[PDB]
Amino acid sequence: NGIVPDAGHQGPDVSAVNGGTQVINIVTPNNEGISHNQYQDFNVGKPGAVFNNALEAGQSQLAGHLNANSNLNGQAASLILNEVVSRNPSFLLGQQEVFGIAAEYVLSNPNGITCDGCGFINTSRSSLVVGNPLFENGQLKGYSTLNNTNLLSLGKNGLNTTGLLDLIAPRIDSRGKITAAEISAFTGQNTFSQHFDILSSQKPVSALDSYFFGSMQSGRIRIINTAEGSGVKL
Amino acid sequence: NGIVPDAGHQGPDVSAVNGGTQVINIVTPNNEGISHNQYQDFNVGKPGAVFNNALEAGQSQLAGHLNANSNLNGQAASLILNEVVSRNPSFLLGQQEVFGIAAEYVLSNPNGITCDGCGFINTSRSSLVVGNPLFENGQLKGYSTLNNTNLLSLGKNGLNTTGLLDLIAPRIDSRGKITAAEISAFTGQNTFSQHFDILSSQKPVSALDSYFFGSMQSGRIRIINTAEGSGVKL
Repeated sequence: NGIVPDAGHQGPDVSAVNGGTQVINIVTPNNEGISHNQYQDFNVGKPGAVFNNALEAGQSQLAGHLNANSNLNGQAASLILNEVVSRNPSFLLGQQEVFGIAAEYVLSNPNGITCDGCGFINTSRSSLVVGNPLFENGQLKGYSTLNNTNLLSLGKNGLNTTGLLDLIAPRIDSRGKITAAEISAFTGQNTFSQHFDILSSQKPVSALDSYFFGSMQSGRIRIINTAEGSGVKL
Repeated sequence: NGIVPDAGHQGPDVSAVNGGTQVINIVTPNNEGISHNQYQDFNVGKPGAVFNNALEAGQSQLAGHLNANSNLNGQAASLILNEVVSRNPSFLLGQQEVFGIAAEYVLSNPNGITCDGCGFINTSRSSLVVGNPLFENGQLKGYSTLNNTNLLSLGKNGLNTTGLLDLIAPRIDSRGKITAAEISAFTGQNTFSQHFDILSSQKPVSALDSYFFGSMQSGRIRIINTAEGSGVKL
């Protein structure tokens, strides 16, 4: 029970198959294609987790055979946005798979996110955001790390994906191998568009220092730090 | 005598002022604005070096009062390209200043470049290239690190500039603080345009691994590695 959905309209259906792998029947996407899922707790263990973004039955890598997700009503998500709405931080200790149609993935948790041996399957882009999504008039407008000093931590067992990776947080502390098609890390207290264009920045009350130990196995790495003064240590 | 010009038409006039600071009266720019300077040896010590890109007399930061560079014939360089044509590697242990009109700066040395406490004054962009410039029909076409396995080393005393910085080499080993408006590092065996667009890449015969210790004090960092397999260690 690492993943606990919110009790309201944006809480997805969450269950487990034998062996403990979590299966999330994501909520119906809006007209922009965004499935906005809210959680009281979001954690993934070694058994992993599967997001059902399928319009037809078939074979998932981590959870066996699954039906189509009835919640989709015939249109798959373009973006699976997972938002933790409580004060609980997230720990990602295994693989997350999008079953069915490949999608963009976001986990937002302003309380902190820790990856250690996590990874992403069948995602075009995966973004970890220690911050909150911003909505206006029911549409996703972007994200915010303003007034937040919490950490995106990546542990010794690293993070792997064949897709694009975004790491968005007030500060990042990475100690393992990050493997991705491209890595984009954006640190500081910022607001962002839906596509992680930086729209504004503010100077933190005290330093927000980020640390990258370990390695990065990617053909394209970008690190953008807006906290004037604060550093990027390697 | 850290800097020794080539004896031919692209060798600039090199001298020293009291205290040992080197002064380079760069060669006449071509119609594109490129002053292409060739050297048998190019090294900078603690006293530093000043490139005279001035159309009028005035005060340099490192070498006192200087006349205009008569070699310019009334048009300053847009790019000061310094090319080592021998087998000697380069050591940069102090500041390099463009006196007069701010310009882009390039040092190319396919034998290796080591920075340790080096820096750049009055440059819009400074690029260190462990590789060769490419010319066709007398015009600069870009740069090459093909078939080269040599190192761009940055030592414990680091590198500072208020301008843009490019680090171009088969491999980079950095152990100090790099301070720049933006840092772009491109590793592997590549060809480049004049503006460091990657045009081609080849897989090295054996691994070309790069290492970034220390820190990077810059709002925008990009690291592009084309050596398929080889890593970026932090």
